Amino acid sequence: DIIIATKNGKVRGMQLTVFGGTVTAFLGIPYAQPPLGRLRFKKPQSLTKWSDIWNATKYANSCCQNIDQSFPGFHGSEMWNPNTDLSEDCLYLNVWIPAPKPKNATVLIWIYGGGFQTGTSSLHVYDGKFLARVERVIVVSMNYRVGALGFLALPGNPEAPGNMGLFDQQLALQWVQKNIAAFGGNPKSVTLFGESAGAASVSLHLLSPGSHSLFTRAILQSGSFNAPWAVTSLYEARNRTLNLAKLTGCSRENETEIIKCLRNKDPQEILLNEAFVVPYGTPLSVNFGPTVDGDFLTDMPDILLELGQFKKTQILVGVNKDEGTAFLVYGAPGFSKDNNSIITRKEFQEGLKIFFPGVSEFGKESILFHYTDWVDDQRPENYREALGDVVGDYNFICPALEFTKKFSEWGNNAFFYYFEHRSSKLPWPEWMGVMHGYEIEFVFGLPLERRDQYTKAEEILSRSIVKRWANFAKYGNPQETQNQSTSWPVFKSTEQKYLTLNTESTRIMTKLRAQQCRFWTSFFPKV
Ligand SMILES: *[C@@H]1O[C@H](CO[C@@]2(C)OC[C@@H](O)[C@H](O)[C@@H]2O)[C@@H](O[C@@H]2O[C@H](CO)[C@@H](O)[C@H](O)[C@H]2NC(C)=O)[C@H](O)[C@H]1NC(C)=O
Ligand SMILES: CCCCN[C@@H](Cc1c[nH]c2ccccc12)C(=O)NCC[C@H]1CCCN(Cc2ccccc2)CC1
Ligand SMILES: *[C@@H]1O[C@H](CO)[C@@H](O[C@@H]2O[C@H](CO)[C@@H](O)[C@H](O)[C@H]2NC(C)=O)[C@H](O)[C@H]1NC(C)=O
Ligand SMILES: *[C@@H]1O[C@H](CO[C@@H]2O[C@@H](C)[C@@H](O)[C@@H](O)[C@@H]2O)[C@@H](O)[C@H](O)[C@H]1NC(C)=O
Ligand SMILES: *[C@@H]1O[C@H](CO[C@@H]2O[C@@H](C)[C@@H](O)[C@@H](O)[C@@H]2O)[C@@H](O)[C@H](O)[C@H]1NC(C)=O
Ligand SMILES: *[C@@H]1O[C@H](CO)[C@@H](O)[C@H](O)[C@H]1NC(C)=O
Ligand SMILES: *[C@@H]1O[C@H](CO)[C@@H](O)[C@H](O)[C@H]1NC(C)=O
Ligand SMILES: [Cl-]
Repeated sequence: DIIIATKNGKVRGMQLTVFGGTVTAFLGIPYAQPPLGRLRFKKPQSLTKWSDIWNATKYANSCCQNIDQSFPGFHGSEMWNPNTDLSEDCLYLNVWIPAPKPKNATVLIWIYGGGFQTGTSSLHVYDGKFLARVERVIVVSMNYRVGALGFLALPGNPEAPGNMGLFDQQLALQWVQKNIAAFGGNPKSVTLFGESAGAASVSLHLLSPGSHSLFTRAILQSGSFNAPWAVTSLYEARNRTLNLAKLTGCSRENETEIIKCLRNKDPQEILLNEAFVVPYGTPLSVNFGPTVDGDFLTDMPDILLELGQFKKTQILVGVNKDEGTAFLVYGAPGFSKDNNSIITRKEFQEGLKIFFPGVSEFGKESILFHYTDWVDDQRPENYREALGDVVGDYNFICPALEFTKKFSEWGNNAFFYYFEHRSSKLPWPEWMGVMHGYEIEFVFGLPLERRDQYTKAEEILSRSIVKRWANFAKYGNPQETQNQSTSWPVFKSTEQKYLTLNTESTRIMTKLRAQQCRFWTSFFPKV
């Protein structure tokens, strides 16, 4: 009933009833020629004009990916698996615009995480219709190729240059540039936001010169490119794809002939060998991920960060209180989502070997040293809580803090939050705490659905969070001005102030996990 004319053709949307109002969803618009046939592994190719009206009325195909199978029938895990047909034909995106059509609204662009191996924009917790409704921003999300099909790399070779998933992202950003005006959006006020691997994607779009002109601002949720899992080395990248070449019988001398050999293999056989390529995998392993390809990424990101080579603008950055616990039940011994996983000193030690496999015996002892100095002896949760902190502090909280320090050191406004509210609809047990990934729903305004059994404190917090994100998007400043909400101070290198987000106190604190992270960011990286 509502048709928006785009630069490639007409598209018919769909009308949703949201909170006594209306949002217009355009679900499943393609933003690239499908990366099939000879196009597999190659950069996303431009999409040529269509003559008809494309029907963007259902989510499109999710890109190929392995599914999480460790808890069949358990919502806490299955809520993250694709809710849409897998297919190599998956370069599509979604647009939620407020009804009535705005004049030119801030656009929020969501980039999902999932280790760069999994994920889809279709997910229930990435629904932008609440944001379009409640704050009159336009929400855009895109599907981008993951795992090997998105990030397999023989650096140099254009048949598989690496970073194709990032280029998918970027070409969707280009689409919002050429097209969001027709939807009533302002291409000049575009805020990227994403979570974990999506957050690290957003941070890399700050470094990549071809994205500098495609967005204004950046929100980084539980992830940043300087995290240990974010970049696979050029050594690792090559050893990873050769392992894949052996395991599919495509081992050749000629590099390009390897590639087209892996191009007549089917998505299923490629998907199934991807898991075995990681020499010693961990719950945190990125089988096939971002590389310094020389195209999207011209140098090693930690040097671009260290010497100020990034887009100058405001960042909103933050992490959750128990980032690390989700991964503990994917391999660590003595752990379980179904009991309270009290572990002993020897199970903890065995857990370090599982999360730090190729790390020195003395390196692992150093982790044990800094994290086993209890305030007190007999508290049996000590080892269980410690291994969660170790994995959280090392993988998320401290790369994020370090990213924000170094990024603020170049004069730009930065805001750090510490999300510490555990969802009352949280399917995982309570020892797991304020888990990785479970701020997302608050950011998207789901607790504003009074029908969805969230408590009223939750609805309030999500409303405040949603106002802070929209104000950051619109005005570069994540305050809630109207109600008497705590002012959110900018994060500066000396004082390192951050805002805590929760049901009760919105309090201002300083120097989060400071002692833990002098360890990780300045002693451990040497072992
Ligand atoms: C918490 O649970 C783990 C694992 O197990 C449970 C809940 O899930 C898997 C089932 O097959 C088990 O029967 C059990 O219901 C316990 O860890 C196990 O401990 C055993 C000693 O009793 C060892 O022989 C096993 O190797 C070990 N298995 C794993 C996967 O860790 C753990 O002891 C439980 N802890 C508490 C405090 O209940
Ligand atoms: C040889 C072994 C390969 C392991 N390959 C990883 C890929 C990966 C997924 N995620 C990750 C988050 C950080 C780092 C890496 C990854 C893997 O499969 N690890 C299993 C544990 C995660 C499964 C996904 C579901 N959980 C919730 C969640 C949260 C945020 C975004 C999406 C999903 C997270 C635990
Ligand atoms: C939408 O908002 C933007 C402001 O963000 C307006 O963009 C202006 O575009 C003209 C075009 O020549 C420029 O000269 C102005 O400098 C822009 N404004 C700013 C503040 O930079 C735009 O006019 C608005 N209205 C629309 C698109 O209808
Ligand atoms: C695209 O969609 C067109 C519209 O179908 C109808 O649209 C509105 C008015 C609702 O009543 C909806 O339930 C209907 O399905 C179709 O007529 C057209 O054939 C479609 N074209 C393609 C290529 O899918
Ligand atoms: C890929 O690498 C596997 C492990 O190699 C060992 O560990 C790495 C981290 C380096 O220290 C390296 O020098 C070691 O040899 C090998 O087992 C495997 O054969 C390699 N695969 C290919 C195709 O080369
Ligand atoms: C590999 O085969 C391709 C065939 O397209 C050829 O162009 C290339 O020269 C070969 N590799 C080398 C190193 O010559
Ligand atoms: C501010 O207070 C009003 C009082 O009714 C409340 O409804 C609203 O959700 C609060 N938050 C805002 C406007 O961000
Ligand atoms: Cl929806």
